Amino acid sequence: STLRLLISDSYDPWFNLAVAECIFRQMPATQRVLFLWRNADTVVIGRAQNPWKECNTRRMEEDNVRLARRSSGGGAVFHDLGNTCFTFMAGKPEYDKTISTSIVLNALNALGVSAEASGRNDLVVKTVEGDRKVSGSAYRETKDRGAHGGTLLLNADLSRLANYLNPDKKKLAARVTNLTELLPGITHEQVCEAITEAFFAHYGERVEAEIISPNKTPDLPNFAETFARQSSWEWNFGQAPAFSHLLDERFTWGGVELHFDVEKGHITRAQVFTDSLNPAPLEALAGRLQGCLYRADMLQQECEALLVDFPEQEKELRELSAWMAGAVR
Ligand SMILES: NC(=O)CCCCc1cc2c(cc1O)Oc1cc(O)ccc1N2
Repeated sequence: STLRLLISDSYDPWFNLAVAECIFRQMPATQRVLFLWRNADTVVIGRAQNPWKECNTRRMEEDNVRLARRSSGGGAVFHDLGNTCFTFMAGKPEYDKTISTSIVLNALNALGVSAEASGRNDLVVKTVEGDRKVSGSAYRETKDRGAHGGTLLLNADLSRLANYLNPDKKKLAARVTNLTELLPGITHEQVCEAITEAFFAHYGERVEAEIISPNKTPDLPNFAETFARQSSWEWNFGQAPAFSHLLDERFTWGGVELHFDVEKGHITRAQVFTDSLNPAPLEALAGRLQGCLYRADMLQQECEALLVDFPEQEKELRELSAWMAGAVR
């Protein structure tokens, strides 16, 4: 058919995320996919974040919370079973982010809630007490496809993210509602059905649900390998950075932490972390700092030898250099 419907029966965040990843990069862009899942207690971090800084790893071990690193940039989110997650994927040029949005909107209204889009990534429900945000989401796009992933708040414990994150000095000095409040009784199963029907209605087509779990791996290419990597401690946590120097700042487009050693006046190793949505140029910068003379003018030279390779991140990259120029010497 033209449709693939995947329902996870597993609360394993590394399995669920593994599926979202295969859908986006492993699957062919021939079909249209809806994946619905939920996670047990998990902190999800952007791919370039330092969880040893971002997260209270000790409290996470105690209270039994998993850490998962996603392949996209950005900052950290907390998930419990009170979150219902979705991902839509469709090949281009026929796909756009309005389609998935309209489907979730459809399901929410069908469920009994007066919902509409607020800006790009948010869905809000209209209330006499005002707009309530019930859903966050993110969009990822390719030459051949677009993907829309997000979470709905059914009965999430909203006081939990604080327990599992460390205070970020420079970030601080730089509404949200559960559906069970509006629909007492709402459940994961009901939301999944409603989104599924709205999915089928829009496309004018019906497929059977492919129920998937680790006990029973899904019909996806290179999944075994993707799952093995996603659930690996080396990927999610990785070794903590142990460097002598640290340059850090909080910009409007993300925090940056530049760790490095200096020996004989030159950088002998470096590592960058960020919650930026586009870490790639920061990664490239770290690569170019290897062996660099530890001097302001020099840090700029390497940081502007990339501007040509990262046109879309021009502004940022120069908030960067102008920062290294005043932060070093
Ligand atoms: N609220 C924040 O600080 C998030 C900033 C980054 C935005 C972003 C978030 C997510 C994202 C992409 C993205 O660009 O993908 C996600 C996948 C997931 O399973 C669970 C959670 C996420 N979250």
